[PDB]
Amino acid sequence: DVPAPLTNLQFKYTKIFINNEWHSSVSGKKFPVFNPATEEKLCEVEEGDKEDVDKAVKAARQAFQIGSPWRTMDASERGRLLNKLADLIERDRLLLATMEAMNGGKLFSNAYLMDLGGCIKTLRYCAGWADKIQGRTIPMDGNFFTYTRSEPVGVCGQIIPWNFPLLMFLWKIGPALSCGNTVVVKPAEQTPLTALHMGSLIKEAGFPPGVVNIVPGYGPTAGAAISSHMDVDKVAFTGSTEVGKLIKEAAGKSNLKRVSLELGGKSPCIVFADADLDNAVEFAHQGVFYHQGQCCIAASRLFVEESIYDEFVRRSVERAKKYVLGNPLTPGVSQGPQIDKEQYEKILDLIESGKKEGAKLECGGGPWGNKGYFIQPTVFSDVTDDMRIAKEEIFGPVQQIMKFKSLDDVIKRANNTFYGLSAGIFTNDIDKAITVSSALQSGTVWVNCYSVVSAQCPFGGFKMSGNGRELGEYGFHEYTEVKTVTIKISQKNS
Amino acid sequence: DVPAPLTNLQFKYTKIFINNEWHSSVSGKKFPVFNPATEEKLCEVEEGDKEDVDKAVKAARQAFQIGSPWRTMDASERGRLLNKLADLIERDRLLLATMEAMNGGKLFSNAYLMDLGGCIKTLRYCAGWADKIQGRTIPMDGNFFTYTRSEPVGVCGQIIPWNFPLLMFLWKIGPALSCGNTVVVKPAEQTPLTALHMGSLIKEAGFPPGVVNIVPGYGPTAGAAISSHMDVDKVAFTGSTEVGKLIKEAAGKSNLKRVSLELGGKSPCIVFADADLDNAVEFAHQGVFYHQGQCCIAASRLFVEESIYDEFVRRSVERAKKYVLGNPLTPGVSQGPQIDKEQYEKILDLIESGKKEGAKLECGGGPWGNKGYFIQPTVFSDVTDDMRIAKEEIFGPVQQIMKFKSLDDVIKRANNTFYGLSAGIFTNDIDKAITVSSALQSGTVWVNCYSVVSAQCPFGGFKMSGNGRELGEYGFHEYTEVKTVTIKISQKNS
Amino acid sequence: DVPAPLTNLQFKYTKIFINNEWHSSVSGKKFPVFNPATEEKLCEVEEGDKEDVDKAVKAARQAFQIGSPWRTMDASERGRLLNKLADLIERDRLLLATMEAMNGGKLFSNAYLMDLGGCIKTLRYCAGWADKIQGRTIPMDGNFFTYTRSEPVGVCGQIIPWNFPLLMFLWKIGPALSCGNTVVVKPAEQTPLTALHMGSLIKEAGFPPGVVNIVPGYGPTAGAAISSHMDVDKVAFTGSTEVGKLIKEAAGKSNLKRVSLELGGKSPCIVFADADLDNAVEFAHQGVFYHQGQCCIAASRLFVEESIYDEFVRRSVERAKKYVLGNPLTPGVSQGPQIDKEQYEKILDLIESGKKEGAKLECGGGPWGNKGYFIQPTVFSDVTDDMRIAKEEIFGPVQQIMKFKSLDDVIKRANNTFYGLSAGIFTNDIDKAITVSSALQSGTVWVNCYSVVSAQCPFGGFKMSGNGRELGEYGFHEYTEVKTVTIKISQKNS
Amino acid sequence: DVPAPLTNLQFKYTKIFINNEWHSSVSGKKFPVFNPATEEKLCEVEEGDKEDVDKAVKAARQAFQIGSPWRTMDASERGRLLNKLADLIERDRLLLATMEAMNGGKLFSNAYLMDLGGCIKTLRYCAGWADKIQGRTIPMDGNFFTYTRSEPVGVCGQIIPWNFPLLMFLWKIGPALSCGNTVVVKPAEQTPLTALHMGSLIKEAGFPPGVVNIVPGYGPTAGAAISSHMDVDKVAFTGSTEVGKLIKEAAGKSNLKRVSLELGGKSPCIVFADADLDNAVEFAHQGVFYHQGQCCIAASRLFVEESIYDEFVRRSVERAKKYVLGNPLTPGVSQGPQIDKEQYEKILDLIESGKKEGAKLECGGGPWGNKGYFIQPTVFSDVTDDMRIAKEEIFGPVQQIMKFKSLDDVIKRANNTFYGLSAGIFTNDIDKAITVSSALQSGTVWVNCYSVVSAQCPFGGFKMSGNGRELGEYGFHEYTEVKTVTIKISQKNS
Ligand SMILES: NC(=O)c1ccc[n+]([C@@H]2O[C@H](COP(=O)([O-])OP(=O)(O)OC[C@H]3O[C@@H](n4cnc5c(N)ncnc54)[C@H](O)[C@@H]3O)[C@@H](O)[C@H]2O)c1
Repeated sequence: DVPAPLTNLQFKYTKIFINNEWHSSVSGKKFPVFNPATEEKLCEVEEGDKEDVDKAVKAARQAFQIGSPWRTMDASERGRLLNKLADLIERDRLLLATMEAMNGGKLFSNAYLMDLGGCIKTLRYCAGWADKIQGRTIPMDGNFFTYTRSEPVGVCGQIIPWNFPLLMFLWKIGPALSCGNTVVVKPAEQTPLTALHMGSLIKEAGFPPGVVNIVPGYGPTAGAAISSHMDVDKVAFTGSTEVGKLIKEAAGKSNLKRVSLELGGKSPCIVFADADLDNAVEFAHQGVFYHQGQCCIAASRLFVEESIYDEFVRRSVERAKKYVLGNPLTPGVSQGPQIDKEQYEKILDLIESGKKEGAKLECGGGPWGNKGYFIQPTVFSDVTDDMRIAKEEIFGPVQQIMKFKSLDDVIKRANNTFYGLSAGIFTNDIDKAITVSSALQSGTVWVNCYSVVSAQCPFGGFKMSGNGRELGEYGFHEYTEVKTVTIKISQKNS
Repeated sequence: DVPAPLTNLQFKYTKIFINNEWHSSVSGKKFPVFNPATEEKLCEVEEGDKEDVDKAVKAARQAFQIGSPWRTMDASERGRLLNKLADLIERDRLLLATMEAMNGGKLFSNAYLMDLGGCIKTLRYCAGWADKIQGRTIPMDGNFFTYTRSEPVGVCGQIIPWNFPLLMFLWKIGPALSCGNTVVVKPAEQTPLTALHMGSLIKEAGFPPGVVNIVPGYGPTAGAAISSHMDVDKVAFTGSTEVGKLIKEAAGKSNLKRVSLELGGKSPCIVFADADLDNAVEFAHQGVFYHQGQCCIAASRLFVEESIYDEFVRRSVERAKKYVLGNPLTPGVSQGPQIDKEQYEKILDLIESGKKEGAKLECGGGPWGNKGYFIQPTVFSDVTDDMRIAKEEIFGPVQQIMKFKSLDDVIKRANNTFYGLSAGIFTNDIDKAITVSSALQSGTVWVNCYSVVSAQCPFGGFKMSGNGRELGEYGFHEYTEVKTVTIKISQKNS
Repeated sequence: DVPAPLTNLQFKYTKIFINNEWHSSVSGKKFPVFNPATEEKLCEVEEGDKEDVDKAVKAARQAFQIGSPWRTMDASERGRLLNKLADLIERDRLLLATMEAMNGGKLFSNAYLMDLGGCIKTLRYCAGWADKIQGRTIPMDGNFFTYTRSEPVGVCGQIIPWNFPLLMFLWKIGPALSCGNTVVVKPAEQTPLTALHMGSLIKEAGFPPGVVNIVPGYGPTAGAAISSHMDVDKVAFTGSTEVGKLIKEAAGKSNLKRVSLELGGKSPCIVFADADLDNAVEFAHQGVFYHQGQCCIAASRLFVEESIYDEFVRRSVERAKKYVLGNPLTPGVSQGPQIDKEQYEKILDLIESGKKEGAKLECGGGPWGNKGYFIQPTVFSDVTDDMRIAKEEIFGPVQQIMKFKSLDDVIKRANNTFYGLSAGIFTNDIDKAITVSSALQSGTVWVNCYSVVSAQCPFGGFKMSGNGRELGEYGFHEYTEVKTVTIKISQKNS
Repeated sequence: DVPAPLTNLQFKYTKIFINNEWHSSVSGKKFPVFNPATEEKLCEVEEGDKEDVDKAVKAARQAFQIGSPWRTMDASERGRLLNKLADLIERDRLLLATMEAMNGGKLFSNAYLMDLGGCIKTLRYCAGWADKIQGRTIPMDGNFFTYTRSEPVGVCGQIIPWNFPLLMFLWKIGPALSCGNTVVVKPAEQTPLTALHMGSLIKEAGFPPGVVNIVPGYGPTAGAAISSHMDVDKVAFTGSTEVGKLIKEAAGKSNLKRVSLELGGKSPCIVFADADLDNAVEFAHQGVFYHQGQCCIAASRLFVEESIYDEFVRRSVERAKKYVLGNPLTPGVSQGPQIDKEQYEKILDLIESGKKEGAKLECGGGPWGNKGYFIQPTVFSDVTDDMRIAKEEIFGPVQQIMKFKSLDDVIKRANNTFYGLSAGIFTNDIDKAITVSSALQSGTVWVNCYSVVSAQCPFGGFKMSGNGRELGEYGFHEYTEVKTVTIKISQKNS
């Protein structure tokens, strides 16, 4: 029961957000923001660059000064503000969902129920942690009194992707602000709109100027200025592993700022013969095709045991033929477009390599329509580990299905990749559930389900799928800087 | 009451330690290890390089495989082994202390009571944490059972400095092994001897082969091979901020391995007029001059309030004249040599700059002796913030004394640096103790004391003085990799 | 800036709250509820007894059954409901404050700003903890998978006092519900009104029937039925140590239910000569006289160092003469009446004993008015430890001032009591602040302040001032029951 | 591979242990200690009573004074002492195991490998926690600095049972001492010998006098003096629920001391048709018969699903016939005697009631031998919930086997008891493993195994099976007393 999407939305927030005020780009330049499904320009946004980032950083630095409103404020007041922001997102839910679907080529019903719902739940979760961030009193040797302070890291630059614009935005600012940090968020050049709208909500909630600064623009420009900035204490990034590498290097060549990364993946999904077949097929299906396959945790490597392999493929191909491509804002459409032309052509090149390397094409395998960047739901069987589509992150509606015999070889193959964001295991065996999930080198491992991500759960990947964890209890520790204070006393007592 | 140092020590362990076996360098090359105080060659050690590192990493990777002895072993057994290693250090305390003093130009009584004592205490502390590393069960949304596993990070490459050879060695392997990791330690080319001896103790304690691999050699060679290795999950480094930068970059250009850094500093030591003057002078003195000023936390910026400034200088110069330079193994000597020629000339160049920039030379200010790299205990007053000796880490027996008037300006000046490892505050005012220590941007802040570092306390710096914390409860989290396991269940209950 | 109190308040909720429905007492009996200041009857409330308690317990037991709405509900939804209840208290803030002031003889401005403000803040704090109550995964010996569940304790009977009716009510249900427990609250017979009003707000917020059951009535009847009930898993009590004893015994003679107690006190307040005199006098004043001295943490033993003793007494008597007794609802009145006649006569008898035992009467020392139970702000100097007013909890506007010479004897005297709820220390000496507070046997120790109680802080007393802690992180653990689940697995891995 | 037990053991420690010195009972009286298997007197021990307890408490109080050796000592030194005590138990392992088997009628091989092994592991676990007991720094509202201290509870009286003498002894003193408490242990009158021997080991390890005081004697005398003592801050008890009630009452009538209880049980063991039958039969067998059925967690209610019921009973009767009764010190004997005559006659009366109420006698059902208190391994099938042997704790080699059909009714029946110490679930179904264990009201729930208790796991029961948890992280919090210290500061910063 989702309301009707808005049609005539007029855009209001298109500028750079610094100190709760709207600024034009120092350069004067602007960049176009389009609708993925129709290719028509939604509006133009100020093009932030290095000089715009420098202004944002100084504002964030000033807001983090000892004695400033944001730092003397009660931790509980910090939580109340986050909850108030969630209230404003709840109010503007329809507008944000429509805007999100329009700019991101995202299905509206999902944007309204899933994305916006997660946005609200994440903020409310973060709100609760604010006055619960605690330090320790340590019984060290000698006559001393020692305690620690879980202080904020400081000025946090946060660079986010285009697949879940608003959600990624709140995933970053939620924990950061809950801990007392000041941020400089740089949204993807493809989807800055919902992020900019949040600026007005952040100002309306009552957050002190400089606590949240938003600088729209491109990556090599505004993003790089953040990663290499000498006054940014930490950079949080979510996107391609290729850029993630550049971020960590930039951090090293400059200020040695803390770095947290959430990169892509090539998540394996192992289905054993003793598993519930129906359950496995549906979860494995959604696991790869959700949001036109543009998910970090996409189950791009589906390992199925020989005895149930042929059958599993039949249902997978069957299930993949039940899609209606079109405008994500139009009722009935069950699959929208890819974000842009670059992404669209990347998926086609990979599909083509799959064909050329002997992969068995079951579904689609080509483009669709003449307006927008659509791709037919593609399925490939008899996919081998050495294949290009089995190694590289496609980030498109393309499913890979492999065959396995032994428990040991399938685990080895599942772990043979530089990625390790997530994985799925389907079995009704208690032992395989526990031991196999312990053996897989992935940040999150789902058993008899998939894609289940929650606010109270830490999320991140092993190996090259990222550094650190987000959300949950552990995620909040990534946004604090520990300080040990040791005081000499006459005589200590237990 | 310290025993007499050994004289004829014969060296036994000079090879590369891989899989509990001793290997010659693949290249065949060896490098000389000298005695800082006399300049005479102690012996020669195998020169490890990239090919030697590759062997060590594969051994560490093999020891970390699912089902291997080290990973199936009880966490409690892991602690018992660490305690057994401490027992062996306790037994070989005299040998290790003598060897440490000889190779590092370190005063024997200190090496025996302080360094070796800290070595034992650190291992015993780590031992206790082993079976106490726990995960969580998270009450997430929906019908799911979710729990986390605090798994080891994996293969950890650890690069350590020459100022506290054995202590740095155990500071790294202690937490790592306590958590279940396998390591590849690369000691400083100047001081590999005590580290190599530990190899025999690690094998004798009963640790499975491959758990600890030690590869002596140079930095740009063996060290760089570790930081850029594609199969190393994490690199832990302690040394210069210059190399720290290279480490983080290498980690980015290659595998995106986790990085923890403990770099130098320029620790400010603020003394207010209301402080206990005697206490302040002694702590501030030891804080800069300990181990010939070769400490990461050296209080190289002593800010004293005007009203007590002149008097403080007098006592400081007075105290600095009570030193006997000479062989650290000879009774009566209260100050040994610097590690090598490079370090010695770095200190002289900085002393010289202090003279040329108008700093007031109170003590020494020049070299000493003809055998070894000794330097006279130097003291400078009327030092200004812009001075080279007030900005760069000297790492030599050179003290800087500054003057301050206001509480706000002194805090600003204390924080105006890219460093932030530690700081000291001397005052009898409850409010300044708490508020000023909260305002200083340093990892550890001592009040009415200094240099007090303990095993149960997390240690690391803000800004460019490092990433992450070592030891203590927080330090052990830096050696784990969190995994979230979500299981679909029929119905959840609180 | 507090709004004008309501005058004609008509009462609506006067029945027993069970399963979100209003019930008449099974016996048919009712009991009168009066206004402390005027002695006039506000209304009549159903007199709950054992049979009414049995109905409430069965309702709470049914709401706690596996599979019931309250137990399958998301922990986050549990938090959202608590925040919604706080929203309803915010809305009915004027009504609750007026009603509280009328029924409790409590000053309106305080009831509106302090009591109701604390009510809201406590609920919001509890709300945040709901989905953050986590268990552990334990690396035990052998091949097993072990994790714990922090389950709710179950049916919690909560008996509260009359001095802070609404606040005590939320202090109990907040943590309990946040953790998933079902409760049976039994408010003081003198002040059931605001608690009953909360019933309607609890039903309106959306809490499942049976989660909160409120049974007004007397102590030896309804209260005793709760403490000795065979199906109540835990009893939380706040009141006199005399009844606390009976509660623990009842728990032993019956079901061996968990017991938490927050009893009275005789809180010492030590003022050293080096302390800020003004600060000390004001805090020490409010510490004893707040809410007509009817506070658990009342600083009923003020130890002042000889050198500043005479001067301290002058200001204390001076400050105590600035009060206007009258109706707590009338502007200008700075001191309301005692709760009832029993309490009034208890305070007089103690005041009389103070005079008879040689205590130096500085202020009042007698009753006031003819309508209501008022008492003149009394102050006594030269009070000795053996005096009755220096040993027993007065719970009235009566301050005791003592003299001390040595640091050791004052600590011994401060600890020489069966109480130990709280204490205060006034000094500008860093060492006395830390070491003396460590030496005092009190649950909460304030330094240079007093009466500062917050939601994020655990509160409880040492010795006979109570068992367990309330609020804060530790307080929430008192509302959970740990369960260890050990599963046999083929092979364990770290 | 267990060594031969000792034969001529001469007893040395038979007095009351106070202040590391051996005292005769104030009364002069002594009591005989026998060998359960032969009925011959091993020796005589001083009979401690109230006056002996008063001396022990004063010694423990004196050792806990601020500034005493035990309280100023480093937490790490406290751990080192515990590990040293474990070293001494390791050394005297043969003596303690022999002595334990002789005094407790315990099989020697088990006493040597299981009991003594657990003794050592528990101490080593506790040792590690000592310097890791930490407090918090709380970000409360307003300008204040707040931190907590996890102080020791104080003087802890500990009363232990006769079934696992030495193990219970260390289970109590381990955590207590690790946290800094001083204790007054009162071992069972039937088995004081190994506890008294520990006194010499505690003195030899270097523990300060008064830290551990041991007062042998009877329950209504020495034990009751501890539970009702006015200067004991906490009483820890393990034994019958009947005495547990008296302990909690005594605590209420006197000082309101904290109380922790570990009482008996009637642990249900549910076996579903889909479980591994062999595994289930063996675990369930050891679960009831271990140590002649004298275990708190004995699986005295074995629920087996109808479809596999008859078959399960055959194997259970089969397995129960493979026992050789005799002296626990003699090779080949696989079942020793009950502790004494009282216990022996309690088991017979229950066996008899089983016969009279229609239970189907499969095995034994009567006594054995003429020297000692032996009983034949008894098994009963077709046992109904209303039967006396299905409700009361037998504490003898008697197994009850029931039949069940539905998942819901079996859980209801498993929970229909005032006990709730532990439970066992056998099934290969992932869902039943998780959901059923969540639904059972027992402190510990084993899946596909049983009797697996470890040091790093918290242990305690729901309902009348006890209060609080022992061992593990949570268990150590039961041995601390939280203190909140709030300091007023000029301005707070996050
Ligand atoms: N933080 C500390 O405790 C500490 C310790 C030693 C040195 N320093 C500082 O650094 C200055 C110079 O000392 P240094 O050159 O011996 O220190 P360094 O940082 O070069 O040496 C530390 C360690 O890192 C290795 N290393 C060096 N080059 C490397 C490279 N390219 N890649 C990977 N690893 C490499 C070394 O071989 C050694 O094991 C000093 O004057 C002082 O300021 C600080």
